[PDB]
Amino acid sequence: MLIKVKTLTGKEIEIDIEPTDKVERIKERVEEKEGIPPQQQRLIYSGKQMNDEKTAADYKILGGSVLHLVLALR
Ligand SMILES: [Cl-]
Repeated sequence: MLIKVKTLTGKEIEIDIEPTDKVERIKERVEEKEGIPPQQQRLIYSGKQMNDEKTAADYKILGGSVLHLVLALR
Protein backbone atom coordinates (compact mmCIF):
# COMPACT_ATOMS: atom_id res chain seq x y z
CA MET A 1 0.00 0.00 0.00
CA LEU A 2 1.59 3.25 -1.18
CA ILE A 3 0.98 6.28 1.03
CA LYS A 4 2.33 9.84 1.12
CA VAL A 5 4.03 11.48 4.09
CA LYS A 6 3.95 15.26 3.63
CA THR A 7 5.84 17.99 5.50
CA LEU A 8 5.00 21.66 6.02
CA THR A 9 7.65 22.88 3.56
CA GLY A 10 6.00 20.88 0.77
CA LYS A 11 8.23 17.83 0.25
CA GLU A 12 6.50 14.44 0.06
CA ILE A 13 7.80 10.88 0.30
CA GLU A 14 6.14 7.63 -0.74
CA ILE A 15 6.04 4.94 1.91
CA ASP A 16 4.95 1.36 1.29
CA ILE A 17 3.02 -0.16 4.20
CA GLU A 18 0.39 -2.79 5.04
CA PRO A 19 -2.85 -2.53 7.06
CA THR A 20 -1.32 -4.66 9.84
CA ASP A 21 1.86 -2.57 10.07
CA LYS A 22 2.20 -0.60 13.29
CA VAL A 23 2.66 3.18 13.13
CA GLU A 24 6.13 2.57 14.53
CA ARG A 25 7.02 0.74 11.30
CA ILE A 26 5.84 3.69 9.20
CA LYS A 27 8.23 5.89 11.20
CA GLU A 28 10.98 3.33 10.66
CA ARG A 29 10.39 3.53 6.88
CA VAL A 30 10.68 7.34 7.06
CA GLU A 31 13.92 6.84 9.03
CA GLU A 32 15.25 4.52 6.32
CA LYS A 33 14.93 7.20 3.65
CA GLU A 34 15.27 10.42 5.66
CA GLY A 35 17.34 9.52 8.72
CA ILE A 36 14.86 11.09 11.18
CA PRO A 37 14.63 8.96 14.36
CA PRO A 38 11.09 7.66 15.09
CA GLN A 39 11.19 9.41 18.48
CA GLN A 40 11.57 12.81 16.77
CA GLN A 41 8.69 12.09 14.37
CA ARG A 42 5.05 12.97 14.89
CA LEU A 43 2.66 11.55 12.31
CA ILE A 44 -0.78 13.10 11.95
CA TYR A 45 -3.75 11.70 10.04
CA SER A 46 -7.11 13.48 9.72
CA GLY A 47 -6.10 15.83 12.54
CA LYS A 48 -5.14 13.01 14.91
CA GLN A 49 -1.66 12.26 16.26
CA MET A 50 -0.89 8.65 15.33
CA ASN A 51 -0.11 6.23 18.18
CA ASP A 52 3.10 4.18 17.71
CA GLU A 53 1.49 1.01 19.08
CA LYS A 54 -1.52 1.15 16.75
CA THR A 55 -1.72 -0.15 13.18
CA ALA A 56 -2.42 1.55 9.85
CA ALA A 57 -5.80 -0.21 9.79
CA ASP A 58 -6.85 1.58 13.02
CA TYR A 59 -6.71 4.87 11.14
CA LYS A 60 -8.36 3.37 8.06
CA ILE A 61 -5.34 4.24 5.89
CA LEU A 62 -5.65 3.36 2.20
CA GLY A 63 -3.60 3.68 -0.96
CA GLY A 64 -3.02 7.35 -1.64
CA SER A 65 -3.66 8.36 2.00
CA VAL A 66 -1.71 11.42 3.06
CA LEU A 67 -0.09 11.50 6.49
CA HIS A 68 1.55 14.65 7.82
CA LEU A 69 5.00 14.54 9.39
CA VAL A 70 6.25 17.16 11.86
CA LEU A 71 9.28 17.22 14.17
CA ALA A 72 8.81 16.74 17.90
CA LEU A 73 11.97 17.52 19.88
CA ARG A 74 12.49 15.37 22.96
CL1 LIG B 1 8.47 20.10 10.86
